[PDB]
Amino acid sequence: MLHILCQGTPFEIGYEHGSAAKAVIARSIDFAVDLIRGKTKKTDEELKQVLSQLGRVIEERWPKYYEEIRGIAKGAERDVSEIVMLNTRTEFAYGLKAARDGATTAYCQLPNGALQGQNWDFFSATKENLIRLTIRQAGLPTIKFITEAGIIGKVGFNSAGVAVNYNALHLQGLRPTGVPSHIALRIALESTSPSQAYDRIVEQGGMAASAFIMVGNGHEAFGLEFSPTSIRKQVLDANGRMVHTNHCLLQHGKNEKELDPLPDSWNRHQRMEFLLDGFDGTKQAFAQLWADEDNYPFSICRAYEEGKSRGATLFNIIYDHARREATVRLGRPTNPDEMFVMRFDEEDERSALNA
Repeated sequence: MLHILCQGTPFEIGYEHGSAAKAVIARSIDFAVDLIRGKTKKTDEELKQVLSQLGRVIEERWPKYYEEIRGIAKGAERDVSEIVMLNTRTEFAYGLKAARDGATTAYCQLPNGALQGQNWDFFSATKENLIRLTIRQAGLPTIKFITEAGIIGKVGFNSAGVAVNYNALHLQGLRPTGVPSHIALRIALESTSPSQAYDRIVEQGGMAASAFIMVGNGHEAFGLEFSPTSIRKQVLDANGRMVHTNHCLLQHGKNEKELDPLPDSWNRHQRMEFLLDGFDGTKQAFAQLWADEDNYPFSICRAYEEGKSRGATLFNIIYDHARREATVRLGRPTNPDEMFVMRFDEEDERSALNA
């Protein structure tokens, strides 16, 4: 997997990302455009105007992130609107049920160190577009995360021990001026604790669309299920565990409307809770949970099967909170394409201290 080290000003950070991942970003864009063009009544000219509006929101509200987005655009030799599109896919593609990703996520508090992880499931064509970034910003935690190339915030952890997971969620509502989900992910990745991540997401005063984010360290963790009109917090159960898939578990008002997750969202949730019931606590057993194939191909370790299942598990990440290490498996955990461990070095820590 391409690993890009980004440092300096927001623009310089974006430029390094765009330059180093130039060919990959071209593929990300072409795939995203194919995904949308196959489902909409609107012209490209109209859609470009929508992207212009979304870009202006980011420019006004989060200028540092917009500068990074401009940097990505310049380095990748693409239009700013194309990079905005990548970063607002959920919001931009609002109301296209075939365009949906999936996930299974879990946190377990344990006496020798908490474990947290997820599988992320989508079309296999995006797997080759997954990259990882190390971002150093003076006075902020250093961040290491896995993303589709061109996106500024996704799934990963930071030098302060904050680890973030993402699951698609399908509550109705779109607020074009609210915070985009991948912007919220970057906000969380820049925070020094889960408490701070919660506060800083709530500080934005409302979400643009619907998703679920889990934020955890060794000490505390929460999940957030949200729409533009609801932000509810999931907490550890009596067994010290959290499990989330792609449907609402929390008590949102009856005015909130869930838009048809797949039946397997429930099956995977029930299955993971069952597996955790018999889980012995070891890192080795934790890793194996993610390879579960009950209800294949719609299993926790999801498989492509033409005519049944369009997507597959494209990566797995496990955060070892005790050691501040993230183990990544590319592809399906049953037979990974590659495996590596991300760790922060003393230079990563020097940036975070502004030393």
